[PDB]
Amino acid sequence: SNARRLLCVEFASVASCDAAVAQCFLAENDWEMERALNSYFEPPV
Amino acid sequence: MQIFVKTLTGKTITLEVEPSDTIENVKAKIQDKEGIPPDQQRLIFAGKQLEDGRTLSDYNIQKESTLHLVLRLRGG
Ligand SMILES: [K+]
Ligand SMILES: [K+]
Repeated sequence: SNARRLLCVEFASVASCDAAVAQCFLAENDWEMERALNSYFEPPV
Repeated sequence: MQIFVKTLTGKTITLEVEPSDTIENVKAKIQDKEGIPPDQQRLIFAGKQLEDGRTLSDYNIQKESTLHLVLRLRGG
């Protein structure tokens, strides 16, 4: 969808990451972008 | 100098800061102007989350830079 492509572009821009990583963070978080970005930035421990 | 903080809702917050200001300082400024609690805020620049104790200079956040503001999603 145009929506999911946009969400992926925006994620990849904020995260400065590649599109595959961005898209899979999105898909694995029910396509919820702010939630997915929180997951990206929460440090591993 | 002015920097810009862009939310994921497309809102641009303009802040007046010095390079030597800490990230904790910046989050407090955002709370002052917008009401967003610092503990909710993740500030991002160049694809990295900014740490409270570091400075704008530490990250080479120059004047007219844009930070991204990602909000933690709790409760509710
Ligand atoms: K992570
Ligand atoms: K990154």
